[PDB]
Amino acid sequence: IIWGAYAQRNTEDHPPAYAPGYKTSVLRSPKNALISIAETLSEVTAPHFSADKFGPKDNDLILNYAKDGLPIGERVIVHGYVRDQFGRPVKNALVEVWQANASGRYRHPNDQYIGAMDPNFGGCGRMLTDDNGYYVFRTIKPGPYPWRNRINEWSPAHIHFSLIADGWAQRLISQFYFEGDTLIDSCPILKTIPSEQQRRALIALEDKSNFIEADSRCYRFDITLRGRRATYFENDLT
Amino acid sequence: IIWGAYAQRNTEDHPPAYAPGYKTSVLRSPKNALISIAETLSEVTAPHFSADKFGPKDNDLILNYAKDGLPIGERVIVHGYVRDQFGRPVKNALVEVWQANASGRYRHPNDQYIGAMDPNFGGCGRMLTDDNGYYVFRTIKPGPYPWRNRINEWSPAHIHFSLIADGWAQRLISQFYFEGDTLIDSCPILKTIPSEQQRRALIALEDKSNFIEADSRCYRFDITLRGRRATYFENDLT
Amino acid sequence: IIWGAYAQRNTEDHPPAYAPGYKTSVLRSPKNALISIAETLSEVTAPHFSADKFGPKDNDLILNYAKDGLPIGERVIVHGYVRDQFGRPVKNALVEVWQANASGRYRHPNDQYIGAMDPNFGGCGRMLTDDNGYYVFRTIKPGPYPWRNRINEWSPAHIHFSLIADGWAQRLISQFYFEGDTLIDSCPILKTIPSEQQRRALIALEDKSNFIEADSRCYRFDITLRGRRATYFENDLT
Amino acid sequence: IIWGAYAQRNTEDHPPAYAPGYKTSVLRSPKNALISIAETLSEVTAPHFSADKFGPKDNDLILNYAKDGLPIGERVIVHGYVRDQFGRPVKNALVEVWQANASGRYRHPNDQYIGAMDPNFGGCGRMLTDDNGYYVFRTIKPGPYPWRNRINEWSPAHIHFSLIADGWAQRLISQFYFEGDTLIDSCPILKTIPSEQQRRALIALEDKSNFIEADSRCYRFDITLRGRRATYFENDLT
Amino acid sequence: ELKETPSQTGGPYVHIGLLPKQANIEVFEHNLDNNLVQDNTQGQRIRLEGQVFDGLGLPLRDVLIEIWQADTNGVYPSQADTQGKQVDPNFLGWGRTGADFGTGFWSFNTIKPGAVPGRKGSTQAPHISLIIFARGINIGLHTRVYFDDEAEANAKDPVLNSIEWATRRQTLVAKREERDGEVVYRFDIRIQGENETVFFDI
Amino acid sequence: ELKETPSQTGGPYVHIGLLPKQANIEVFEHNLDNNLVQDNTQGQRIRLEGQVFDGLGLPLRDVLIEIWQADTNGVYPSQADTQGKQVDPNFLGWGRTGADFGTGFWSFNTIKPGAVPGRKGSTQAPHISLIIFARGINIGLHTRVYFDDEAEANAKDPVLNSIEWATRRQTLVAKREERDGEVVYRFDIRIQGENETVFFDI
Amino acid sequence: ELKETPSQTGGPYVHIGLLPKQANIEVFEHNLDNNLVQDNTQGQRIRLEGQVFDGLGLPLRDVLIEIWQADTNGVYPSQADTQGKQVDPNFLGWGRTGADFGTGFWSFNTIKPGAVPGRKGSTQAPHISLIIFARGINIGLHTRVYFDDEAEANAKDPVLNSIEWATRRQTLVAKREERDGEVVYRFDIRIQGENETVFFDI
Amino acid sequence: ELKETPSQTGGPYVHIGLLPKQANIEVFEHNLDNNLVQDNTQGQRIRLEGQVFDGLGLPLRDVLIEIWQADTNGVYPSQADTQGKQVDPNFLGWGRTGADFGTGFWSFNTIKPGAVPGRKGSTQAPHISLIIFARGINIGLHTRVYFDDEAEANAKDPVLNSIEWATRRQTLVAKREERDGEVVYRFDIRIQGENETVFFDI
Ligand SMILES: [Fe+3]
Ligand SMILES: [Fe+3]
Ligand SMILES: [Fe+3]
Ligand SMILES: [Fe+3]
Repeated sequence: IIWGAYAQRNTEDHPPAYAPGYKTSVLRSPKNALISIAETLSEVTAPHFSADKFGPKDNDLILNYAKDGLPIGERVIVHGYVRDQFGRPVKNALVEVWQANASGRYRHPNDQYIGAMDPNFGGCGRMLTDDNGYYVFRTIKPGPYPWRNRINEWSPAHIHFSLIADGWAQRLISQFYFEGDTLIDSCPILKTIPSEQQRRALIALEDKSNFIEADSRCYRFDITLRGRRATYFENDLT
Repeated sequence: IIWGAYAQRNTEDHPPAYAPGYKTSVLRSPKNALISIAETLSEVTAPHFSADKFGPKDNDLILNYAKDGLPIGERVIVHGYVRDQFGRPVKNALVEVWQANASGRYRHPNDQYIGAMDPNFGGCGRMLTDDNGYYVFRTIKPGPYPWRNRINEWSPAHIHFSLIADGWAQRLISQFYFEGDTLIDSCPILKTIPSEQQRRALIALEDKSNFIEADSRCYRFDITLRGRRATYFENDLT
Repeated sequence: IIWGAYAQRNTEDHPPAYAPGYKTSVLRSPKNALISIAETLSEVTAPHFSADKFGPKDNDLILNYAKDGLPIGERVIVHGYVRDQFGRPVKNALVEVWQANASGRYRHPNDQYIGAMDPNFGGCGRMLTDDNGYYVFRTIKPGPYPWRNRINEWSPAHIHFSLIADGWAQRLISQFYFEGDTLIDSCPILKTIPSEQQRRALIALEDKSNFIEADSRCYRFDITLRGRRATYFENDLT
Repeated sequence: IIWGAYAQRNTEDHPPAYAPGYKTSVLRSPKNALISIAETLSEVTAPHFSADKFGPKDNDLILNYAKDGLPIGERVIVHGYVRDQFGRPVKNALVEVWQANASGRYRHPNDQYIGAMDPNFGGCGRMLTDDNGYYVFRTIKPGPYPWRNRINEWSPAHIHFSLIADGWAQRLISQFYFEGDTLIDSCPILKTIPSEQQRRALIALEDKSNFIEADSRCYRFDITLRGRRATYFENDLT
Repeated sequence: ELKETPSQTGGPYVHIGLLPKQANIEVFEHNLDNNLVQDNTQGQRIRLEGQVFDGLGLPLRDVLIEIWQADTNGVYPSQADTQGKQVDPNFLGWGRTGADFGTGFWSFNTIKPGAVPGRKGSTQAPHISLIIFARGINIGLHTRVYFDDEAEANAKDPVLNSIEWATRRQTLVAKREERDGEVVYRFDIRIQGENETVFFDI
Repeated sequence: ELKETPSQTGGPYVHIGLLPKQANIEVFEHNLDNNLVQDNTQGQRIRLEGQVFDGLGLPLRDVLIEIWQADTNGVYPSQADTQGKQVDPNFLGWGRTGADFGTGFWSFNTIKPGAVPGRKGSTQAPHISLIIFARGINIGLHTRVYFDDEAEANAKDPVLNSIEWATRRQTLVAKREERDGEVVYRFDIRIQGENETVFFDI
Repeated sequence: ELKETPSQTGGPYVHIGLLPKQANIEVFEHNLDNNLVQDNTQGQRIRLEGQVFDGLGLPLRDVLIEIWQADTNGVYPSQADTQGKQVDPNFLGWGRTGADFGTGFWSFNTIKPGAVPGRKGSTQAPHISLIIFARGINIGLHTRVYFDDEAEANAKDPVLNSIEWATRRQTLVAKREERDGEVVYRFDIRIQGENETVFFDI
Repeated sequence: ELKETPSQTGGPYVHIGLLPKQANIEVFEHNLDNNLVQDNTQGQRIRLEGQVFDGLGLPLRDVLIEIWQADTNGVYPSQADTQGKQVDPNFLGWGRTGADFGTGFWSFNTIKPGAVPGRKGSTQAPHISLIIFARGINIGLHTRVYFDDEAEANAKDPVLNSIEWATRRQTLVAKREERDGEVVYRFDIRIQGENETVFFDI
């Protein structure tokens, strides 16, 4: 199999850069259209991260920052599969996540909300997907976060994530929400995505059969990245 | 106006005593039918509690147990109206509430779940409704609670409540849930209630216009108690 | 009762500033997003106008400018209630209105339409709402007004209005239309409002039971302003 | 992969123990609720049966009891897949089946129905599923069986089956029916199952493409057992 | 018209909100309790005590109980009482207690109530109204406590006489005992089984 | 709950209903105007003036402006003011004016306001709240006017400090000038473009 | 995800498919039975016997029983056992029997099991897992058999201690007897009524 | 077929998950950073630095940047590189940094890359691929960094030549400077406005 280029990004499946309802995008969006290019080796390659460097608790947000005790909040496991748009598993991709604590408070110098900080929660983790494209991490369900877009803006509970996989073209950062949160229908950042079906693609589902008795609930969330086409005739990449 | 008896309790609007899906009800439910009686002064009177005895933080679950700092979790206000079945406001009724903390952990000697205890949260409050039947309290949204009915049973997030009002016949204890929690459809205690419309009567609604910017969300929850009929002919109570 | 801030303005319930179909908005709309602030005393106070200064015909557009006779046109009464978003009446609010005459002609130096001027009609009035939030004025139904947006633009018959009430944050200017006018579906100013339900909120309804025989028809039009939340815990306004 | 416990049995997907329409369950059902326990090694292990001990005709109910000739009746093949609730194949599970002959008569000392016995049919078989979870056996389609629940009770044609697989918790006995039998809607044993979708899960489907010309018809029937969750954090089993 | 909010069990941690001291939660200055006798309270002091038993004959060690009763003269300390009589001013008429977590015993320090008017000119025998809440119990169970030394009034009581299975009336009669000078009434409640206590829909 | 009535532009004839004298309509005996100083009004008299510019840099010659402000001691003449202080009794706190149809200049004769309490114990710098209505403007634009001679208070003002792009704070500072003994503050508003005036959602 | 296939009673002819010799059907060369002791099997030989009683106190004469247990050292002969220990190689760990059609007695010839690790580092007391299938029983009933001569280990067993109604724990303890040199454990099962045997959802 | 998961802004706290040390979170032993030069790394060392500016000409003080590039010989350290050449073994090819919260400056210590094959037998000029993430940015913005001392190769580069508005090509050329013996390339990015940096859809 000789791989050709990644399939084109479908711009209609993503938010536009300019979205006036999300106020900070007004001065941080280009006025010019993006210039599309044909892919080269630069766009189809990406770095490799070895599992060797990762600590044992890197995917355990419940324990990786715990000092005197356990963090306060809802114990949950999140797992799923990362696949490309042709359904092939994405192997050894780097997944990085970050989130607020159970109060909706972020451990960051620029976050000053009155929701309490948790001395035993950090809010960041990472993992590499396995050969089936599978990932799993454990954490505290974050609380909804108030912010100033309009003065009384509230985002639904969410976990931010980032993926670095096989090709630079696949580079992606997004966030997922939890099934049933009523704030999902009011979030102006979620509303930058044009279609309802793509908005639903960011919702992690309750996975009741995988709950662990007297311990933790579980959410199922799959991620889809751009995929490469196979070449059977001329190979123009190089 | 001369008051007669309370309207009959509609047994079809409540759970039966025997509900085998809620296991502990099997040995704690009478085998005999309840004996209905005609009401007397004993059933239509009830005690009076004076506001004078209540502390200033009795309805503030966020601060009434706080020692070194604030409790960890989602800051929420819950408010609503208590009315009788004829729509009249219930004045000066005693409302008592209790709940688990943000981890789904109760501050009780018999609760041993691994979800962390919060040194600054107690989980109980009380208030008297005002002359319009209105009540308001503030708290931390509780986390869903695991328990052993079937081994992997999980109840949705909820706040337990109790009402002592004008007549002993009105005496009631129940609990409310928060709009959108996906565990509501699986709870075997909620399923003891026969009809769907009564199950929905225990769901507190998101009240977005009453959210307080960069501070707290808000839920709206109204309670309905049995009501007394007015008498215009013979008064048989005495 | 201790009042806190007004509920946030829901920007999705109003027209955007930039609406290219309404041509003059293109150079008169900010390019930057509005900066939301938390309210202070400046935003929750407003002036008080005494009824003492108002003339007896100030709410009678049929007679307040009449010199030699009555104005030509359809005699109509418009009445309604002004309430805040929580349904509370808005007491002693200043309502000012202005409109074109029966020909669709405005009494203004910059209006040069061929529709005839009426020597007995001025086109402006004012009133204070009463303690129930009620208002009533009488006038001539205005005729639809031609203008140059596209060259053959016609607005439906309408009356412009302005409200100054309890808090500066409530400050509002809008206009209402009359039920059934076919031009309502083509007006580019009405189309700047995004949702159909908000567009319908500007339509005054025929109020047949309040018509006065052999005298005047009647329209019913209610106005809703932003409302203040009540505070039960910390009062941060000051 | 480190296996944790089997997922909880969903009691709502099975018949209750007490089902008064099936008369013998009235004195053979516990009055107490079942006591749920957390699983240990005892619940997740099970015996292993070697194929070596099985005879060549053990899954051929048409020939395994044939002495002077072939049994009378409809020649049918039944095949399918046994999977766990997560869709993984169940390998080397012991499947045992038993049924009445073509007259609806069982070869058992306690069965005295007038439907004729067949000297060449026994009515029992067994097999081990293969590595894909696949099973196949051949038999005579049983006739519907009359019995005394109400005096004129008739069960639809069916084959009883039993599974012993990987964990004792998976232990199961049930029965399947044949597509289209009109007695399926009247069977009081089938009606002990609460939901319609679970009742349909016991119906074997006609598999026309697998019929063998001038020989035998074929039915397709898949079985689902409880499945084990995988563990990625603490392993509490031991 | 509105439907009554449906009942749900109080559950095993009902002490947190209703008897915090029992859950070891000190949050309130004034805690509601099981002592209805104040220093100037009129009437004869009595102790009411017992256990609540489940269908296996075992005590509920997580049950919460409340009682509502009239004063010594049969007047309720409630604005809904229509007798036109002055009620004892140092009497709440209500108390709440929980069974001991180890033994299941519960008790109240109270006063013996006076007779209260029944319907249509009748007179009810002295009684205490009692309600039970606990895990496993979906709707609080109402019952009444009568006194064995009021045989005469009990025989004529309208409510007891409205129970048609007469052998069941005795389950509502508490037994008088005298512990070292104190008058104690023992009232055990049996939720299920033989001698099941009568429960009312009031 | 109800939704707020949606806003619509005031349009080019907004003078008819709000400044009839400017449209040459004499109908009212008492006309609301741009003079907030009454004979006994306390404080230092100042004139506030400027123009409103569109995206081509041209003045809006049909814009209507209103201001709301506190008295000389920082008290609002409104029942909603909670300071518990007596407000100047000869001060409305509000005025309305329209730009001249030929030049676009607008002005108000008013008083310089005193500092008003901000949230959570803070103190706001002296300011006037101002709103703009005109054809082309779908929702009135709110902004604030601060004074360049109050550098010290401006630097500590909560609202100005909540604008994160600091170069934009200066658009809200009016310039003090002294025309023949009168104190004049010049405040030009630029609706679009370079140096666009900050507008608030209040 | 898939739902588990629903259970259905085995019915009265369950012997045909599971114990054909009892239904007088000779079809298989190797028949599964109730003898778990092979010649080289390690451990102390014991006989387990009893009857199963319905709600009228009568024996089920059509019940089928199976047991699953560890070897003498507490290791299960299953690939799912994770102890890293060698299991007795001459031990299946499972057996099946049916009650006698006339008397209802059932029995197994087996070995007394060794203690097996419980969860989180605990140790379970010796036990045999047992399941019951019969006409009238819609889902096989799981229970456990403990031994009365293991008082010490029984008192500390995690499963027995997780039954909160303590009087019910004794129904899971079989009685040791010694019939002519043989060790016999009698375990009667009572499906309904007084002394109803504890059944688990495993 | 599946649709790509939609992008969402990284937001202002993107440092928590991607540069924890910058948010003052010590949780990992090995932290990804902005230093691509290891001791044995081949090639000429260079520093790449600049600021990112918004539409008001102000620096983004919360932007996160990543670069991907080839080694000194123009080979990518990725299994997807098909040149059949050995890549420098002490080179990751990638780094991540965040702008300083106070000044907005960002930088990387890296190596100058060698030329990489373009499509259909062409040769691309040396370049670094760069992506920008920040609050306000809904989808990471891709751009490329070329070097002003590679005039000759830049003029023939396929990607630069595919930008039809030729005046925009210069925004992708970084300026070489020599700070005290070190080679520094300054590359400022202007998200909006005059001299807006070219962004690609790759
Ligand atoms: Fe976030
Ligand atoms: Fe609870
Ligand atoms: Fe108009
Ligand atoms: Fe059968």
